Amino acid sequence: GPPSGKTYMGWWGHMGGPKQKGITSYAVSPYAQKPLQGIFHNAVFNSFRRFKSQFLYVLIPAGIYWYWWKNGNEYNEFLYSKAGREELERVNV
Amino acid sequence: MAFRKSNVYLSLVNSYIIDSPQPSSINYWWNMGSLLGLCLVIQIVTGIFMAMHYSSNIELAFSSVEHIMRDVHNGYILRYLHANGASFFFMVMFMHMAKGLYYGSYRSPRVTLWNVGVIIFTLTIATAFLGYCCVYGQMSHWGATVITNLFSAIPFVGNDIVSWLWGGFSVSNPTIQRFFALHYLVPFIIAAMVIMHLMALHIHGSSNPLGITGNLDRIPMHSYFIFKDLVTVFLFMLILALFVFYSPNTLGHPDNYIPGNPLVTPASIVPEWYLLPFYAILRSIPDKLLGVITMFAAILVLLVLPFTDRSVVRGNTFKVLSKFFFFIFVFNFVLLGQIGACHVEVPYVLMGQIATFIYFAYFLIIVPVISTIENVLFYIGRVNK
Amino acid sequence: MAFRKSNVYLSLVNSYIIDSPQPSSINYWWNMGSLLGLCLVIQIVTGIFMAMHYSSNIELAFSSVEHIMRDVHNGYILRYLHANGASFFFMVMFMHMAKGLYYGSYRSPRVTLWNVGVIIFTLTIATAFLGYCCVYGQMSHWGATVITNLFSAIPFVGNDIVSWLWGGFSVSNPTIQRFFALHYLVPFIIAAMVIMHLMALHIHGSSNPLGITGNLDRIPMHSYFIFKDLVTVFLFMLILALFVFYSPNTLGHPDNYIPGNPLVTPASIVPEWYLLPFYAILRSIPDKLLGVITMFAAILVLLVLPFTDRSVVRGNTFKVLSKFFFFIFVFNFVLLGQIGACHVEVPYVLMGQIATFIYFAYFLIIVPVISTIENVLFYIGRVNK
Amino acid sequence: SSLYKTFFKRNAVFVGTIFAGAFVFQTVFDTAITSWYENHNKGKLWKDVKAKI
Amino acid sequence: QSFTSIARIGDYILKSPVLSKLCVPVANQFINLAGYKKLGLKFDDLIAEENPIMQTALRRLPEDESYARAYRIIRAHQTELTHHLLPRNEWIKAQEDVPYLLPYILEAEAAAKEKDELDNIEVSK
Amino acid sequence: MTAAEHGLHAPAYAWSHNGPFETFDHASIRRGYQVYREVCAACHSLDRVAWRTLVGVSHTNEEVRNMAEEFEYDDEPDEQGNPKKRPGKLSDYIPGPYPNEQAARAANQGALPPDLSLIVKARHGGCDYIFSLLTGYPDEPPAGVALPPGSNYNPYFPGGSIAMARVLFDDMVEYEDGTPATTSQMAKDVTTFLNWCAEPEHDERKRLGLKTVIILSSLYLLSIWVKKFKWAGIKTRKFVFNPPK
Amino acid sequence: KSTYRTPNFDDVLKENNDADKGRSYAYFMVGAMGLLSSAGAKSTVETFISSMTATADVLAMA
Ligand code: HEC
Ligand code: HEC
Ligand code: HEC
Ligand code: HEC
Ligand code: HEC
Ligand SMILES: C/C=C(C)/C=C/C=C/C(OC)[C@@H](C)[C@H](OC)[C@@H](C)CCc1oc2c(O)c(OC)cc(OC)c2c(=O)c1C
Ligand SMILES: C/C=C(C)/C=C/C=C/C(OC)[C@@H](C)[C@H](OC)[C@@H](C)CCc1oc2c(O)c(OC)cc(OC)c2c(=O)c1C
Repeated sequence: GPPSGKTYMGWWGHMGGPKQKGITSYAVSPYAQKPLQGIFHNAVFNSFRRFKSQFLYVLIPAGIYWYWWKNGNEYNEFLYSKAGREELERVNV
Repeated sequence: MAFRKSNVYLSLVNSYIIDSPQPSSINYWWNMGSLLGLCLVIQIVTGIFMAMHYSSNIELAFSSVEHIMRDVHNGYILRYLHANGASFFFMVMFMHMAKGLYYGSYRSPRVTLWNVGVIIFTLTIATAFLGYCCVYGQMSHWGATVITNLFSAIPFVGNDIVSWLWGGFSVSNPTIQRFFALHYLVPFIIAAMVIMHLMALHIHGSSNPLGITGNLDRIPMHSYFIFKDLVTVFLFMLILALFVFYSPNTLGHPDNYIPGNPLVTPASIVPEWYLLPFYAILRSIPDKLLGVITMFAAILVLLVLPFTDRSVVRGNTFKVLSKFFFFIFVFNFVLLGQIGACHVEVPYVLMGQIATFIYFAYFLIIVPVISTIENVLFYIGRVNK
Repeated sequence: MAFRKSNVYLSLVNSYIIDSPQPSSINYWWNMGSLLGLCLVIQIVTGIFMAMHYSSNIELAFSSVEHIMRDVHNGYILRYLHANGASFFFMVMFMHMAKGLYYGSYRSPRVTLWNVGVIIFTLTIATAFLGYCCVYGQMSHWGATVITNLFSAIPFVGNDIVSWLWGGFSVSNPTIQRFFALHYLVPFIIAAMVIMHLMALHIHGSSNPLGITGNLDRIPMHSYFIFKDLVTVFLFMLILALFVFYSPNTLGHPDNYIPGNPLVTPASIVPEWYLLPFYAILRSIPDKLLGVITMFAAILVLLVLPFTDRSVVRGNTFKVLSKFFFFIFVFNFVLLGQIGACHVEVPYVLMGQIATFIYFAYFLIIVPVISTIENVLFYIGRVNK
Repeated sequence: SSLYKTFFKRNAVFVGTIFAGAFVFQTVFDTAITSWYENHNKGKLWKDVKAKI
Repeated sequence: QSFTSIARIGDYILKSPVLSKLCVPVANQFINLAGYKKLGLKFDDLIAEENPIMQTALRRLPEDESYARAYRIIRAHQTELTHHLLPRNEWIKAQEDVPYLLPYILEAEAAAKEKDELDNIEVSK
Repeated sequence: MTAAEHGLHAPAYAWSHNGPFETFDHASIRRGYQVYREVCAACHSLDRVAWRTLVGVSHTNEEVRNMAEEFEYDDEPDEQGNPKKRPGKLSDYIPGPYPNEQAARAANQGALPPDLSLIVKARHGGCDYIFSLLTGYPDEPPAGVALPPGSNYNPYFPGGSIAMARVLFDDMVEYEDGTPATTSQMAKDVTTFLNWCAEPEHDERKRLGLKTVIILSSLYLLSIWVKKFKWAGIKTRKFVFNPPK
Repeated sequence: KSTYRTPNFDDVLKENNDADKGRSYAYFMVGAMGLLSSAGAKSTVETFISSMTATADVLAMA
């Protein structure tokens, strides 16, 4: 097999990141850890903190559109009803 | 060196499913990919097994499917699974694509990955249409008619391309028998397109939610994502199980239970749900040619993103205006589909057109403008010269 | 670095068909490989095109094939190409297998290569028989019958496997419709199986007629073997055209132009020419079960070759006793196929049995016994210690 | 739990033990569901309408 | 988009007291709303690095700023994968949120601009 | 679109079978067959339902064999090739009332009565719509509604104008089990029958559904718990930095 | 901060009195997951296979 073009990712041992020095990591065995807790008591008030931050970028747009739909849908329901049949003839063709 | 590493075949696997360096921080949105892979399998398998009972013939078509529905043991499970799998395929695909837009997966060096992805999107929509035709119910025949007729818009040869596809004077036996063959073929082409998609993904690795380099902290795909992909796999199955067994026809259209009829287009004719936003766009332009050109454009404009995105950082995680407008885009897409579902009546027409505008405007105006503005906002917000 | 090299997709194309280092001395037997690739394409393309007109329904099956011959434009060219392309596939496959069997390509590090190739042989024969059934002519029906029954030989579950395959009391509609379904599917698997054959080829490269290393004198695949291959491609098409246009039915059986009938097996029943040697081996054993075990064994025995060839040098180019015994095997194989086309009558039965013995005895006795002798012969002929 | 240490003794469940158990389940589990289901729908089933005949 | 471009537009704003008094606040709020400081990251750590210019820059960066940046990035990934935010006191205080890589980027950019210009320089006799 | 064209929305009746755990009421299915055989069958086919499919669902092997044999079907011609008939058998499909379409429209003012094999699935509303359409025929069209000759008004059908008149009337059928054959009691029955005709897999399907949802649910929960365990090492992981001199 | 001064894991480190607790729970889960999956696999496989066996309409006893 011949050589291929250079990329932005190597593989274990030469991943191609910056020389790391000074960073030290500690970790523990999953076997030696509390039989899966964290849920409730410690990370229940922590949960849902996300989408309490984001929920506005989601809500405002949803609101703008759901409102626009509803509103526009009622005007439809009206035009084709007995009452609006006079206005319907105006804006139709 | 280990066998899985040295062997010709196993090594391909090892470097794609076992030792593949993943960014420690990729979230569940990155699980969409494996799900699409599963859909392809489900679709392909359920399909081959039904082919063993299906008849391409325009006369026997609808009935053979009903034969699969009644006489074939577990037949209904195969059909309800194929049918609902297609719809789930699209739900998951849209999500996979959405994850792409949001996290800026399309830019960086991953362009080719994106472009191949778009091709797949086009190929899938095609495949599904061909398959939908095989049932040959009212929605089938008319969808077959309307869609093949999209090509009559081509200037001169246009009508020839159409009667050529049909292989006759209208949608008939030749058209269904051929569409079955094509429906069988394309999926394999998709699989093929999927490997290329994976190959491009494999040179630069997957991206992460921060939008920065992952190279500093990776964890092998195995004994991590194999188990994490499994969580969403099981959920995916559970939710599909619910439809396949307790709500098998909710995602479908009733008219597709009445055999096709060339002399009658139901007043209730309506496209499959996942095609609506597109159907909506075409309907908004009151000209034949433009409607079809604008629609195809709605798909192709996806290719323009790695260029209009003027940002100097990747992804929406730290951009405010971006997130907001991104969400204006998503819902606008849903509203667009909602429109395709309604009739061509006074309050809805103008709405469809505005929504269409917004859609195209997001890619050609919003993204380039906002991305520029946010770039400066970032600079002047901490620079003191 | 050049583009053909740097691109993710072209580098593959490049290292396989352009820059690939080949041994300068490889002869024209090395051209059989690409020919098979071509064959796979001819079959696949022609098939899909014909499929647009085919009806697997047992009552419509035979006639849809005639509809292809009589009504489809160039339909006959499509059918005659597919049918003859099927026989050429085997004439070439046999040559490709022979070349390797001769030049000891199954040896050294190329075993996995050879083993993959053996799978492709078993699969191709299967695909071919599935397709032969689709015409549903007399030969079709009875071929369908006999072959599926080969499994009724399995001791306990036997009959169950058989009726499972048929999907009924006998070979009827269910059988022919699932058989088309599968005839469409396997080709794509063969294709996959081919890419593995190629990956296994690519790590060691091709061998050469001298049977020694080709590392000292290499020449790129492009502009040499690309053009050398062209010569055989054309030559191949020229002869296939002679059959397709001037003698379309010479390689077939007339009984297949008579619609299949479940109550009458024609006294003229004979397997396809490429299956004969194997048919013959089965007929030569008067026991039902042993008959099928021996036949399947005759195919599996090829896997034994890398262990029974005790020679210290590769290939037959310099072995007097091996070249001799090789041709004895080749002709024996032809005689075997000849006995197959014959009747079950006095001189032929015993002949068939003597040849079957030879066939197996070649891989198990002759080769190891002969090669050991040649090793010693090569030694004493020049050692004066 | 000490219930695991008696049965499997701090060793993961074996692949052979898994399959073996998998079979048992199939039948046991099924009958359970079938029963609960038939019972819940009593009076509607064919077995029930066949008796009133 | 180029930083030579970003820095052009930005400074002009930052200079004219009219645009300045009006934008800098929006910009400061936009940034605090962005939330990256809450992950212990400086904006320059966010700059997409998969291109010649950034690659050139990062290499030219003094050893210490590099090791530091390394840590910050890893820390960000660990925090994000745990779905929390760093303890408030570890957040990058706006005064630390310095454009440390920027000078290198601009240097590299203009250097490239020239090379580019000198490659196509026309001649006039 | 004017409500008259959309059609009056069918209400939600409480079907004995609406429910992830509910089976059809085979008792009602049986009565349904009768309402079909005596009233509907004179204009509507059931081409997709084979006799044998009733066996063990609504009737007995003997009862079906008997209902089948009352009709003649084409058999293989005799020695000299003369077409001859034969009494129906379990492997056959319920015969329609008309030999072809032209003949069906002749007997129906020009209209064509759809085959009712998949009617519940070929309409929005399903059981609720079929049932509502059957019962909701007002004795007189609303004021201003001019009706085409030979047509009938029914609010539930789209456009209000429907070619099928009203056919269900109190006590028109004599139920075998002694159930009051009121016009609505019948509608409830035929509809249920027509539902089974279109969805025979019904009961069997909801049962497998229950097995599937239970198993997959467990696999899902289990999988979450397993994922967390494997990921524990990485989740709790800690980093400390010391700027090198 | 010295590297020999190991951080605090007292929020996750289980107070042992039943050393093999994390293990007993994990292995049961894993094993239980495995049990149900073989069953589900056996079930899926049988469904497809059996969809080839004779259809209802062809079992016509003549
Ligand atoms: C012939 C006189 C009929 C009898 C007796 C019954 N039906 Fe009928 N039906 C008939 C016609 C003319 C039509 C055509 C309606 C049209 O204008 O399209 C129908 C239609 C139906 C439908 C379909 C309604 C729709 O949405 O199109 C249903 C569900 C239906 N018929 C049910 C039904 C039942 C259950 C009957 C027995 C009680 C019955 N029909 C009798 C003609 C006739
Ligand atoms: C033979 C192989 C085969 C493959 C591979 C296949 N299908 Fe199908 N498909 C069928 C058959 C047979 C039918 C007709 C019967 C039916 O409706 O299920 C069908 C029908 C469909 C329908 C109609 C849905 C319905 O049932 O109303 C859709 C949509 C569809 N296929 C989508 C897909 C998609 C998407 C894929 C994935 C690429 C795919 N199919 C792959 C065989 C296949
Ligand atoms: C659907 C695609 C398709 C593929 C892919 C395909 N075939 Fe066929 N094949 C058919 C059809 C349709 C027929 C029936 C018409 C005919 O006889 O040519 C057929 C018939 C045949 C026949 C019968 C010969 C005859 O009497 O015509 C043979 C043998 C055959 N195929 C071999 C092959 C082989 C070998 C391959 C692959 C290497 C293959 N086919 C791939 C569709 C296909
Ligand atoms: C146009 C959108 C698009 C389509 C359509 C698409 N992909 Fe992707 N895919 C991408 C991009 C871009 C990425 C890189 C995402 C990232 O990690 O930032 C990607 C990544 C992936 C990944 C890795 C997991 C992940 O979600 O990041 C897999 C696996 C994958 N896709 C499979 C598929 C399959 C299978 C299909 C279709 C059958 C498909 N993709 C369709 C754009 C697409
Ligand atoms: C029973 C064995 C066997 C079968 C069947 C077989 N191959 Fe091969 N193939 C070989 C071996 C061994 C080699 C290496 C021979 C050498 O180059 O010395 C080889 C080499 C090749 C080559 C290189 C050119 C040449 O002829 O040496 C190609 C390409 C190839 N095979 C294609 C195929 C394709 C395509 C098929 C069928 C669809 C096929 N093979 C089936 C054994 C087989
Ligand atoms: C052999 C292959 C051939 C000939 C061509 C296939 C390729 C075509 C496509 O692209 C893949 C196509 C699916 C298109 O994409 C532009 C989709 C967005 C479809 C949009 C679409 O659907 C409809 C539909 O489903 C219907 O059903 C009831 C009815 C319809 O009218 C009312 C439509 C319709 O008006 C449109 C625009
Ligand atoms: C879905 C796939 C299924 C169910 C099974 C397929 C696999 C089986 C094979 O191997 C791949 C099989 C082709 C076999 O291999 C041992 C070949 C050498 C064929 C040997 C073969 O052919 C015959 C044939 O063609 C005939 O024509 C009319 C007639 C025949 O006697 C009357 C025979 C025959 O007596 C034999 C032994």
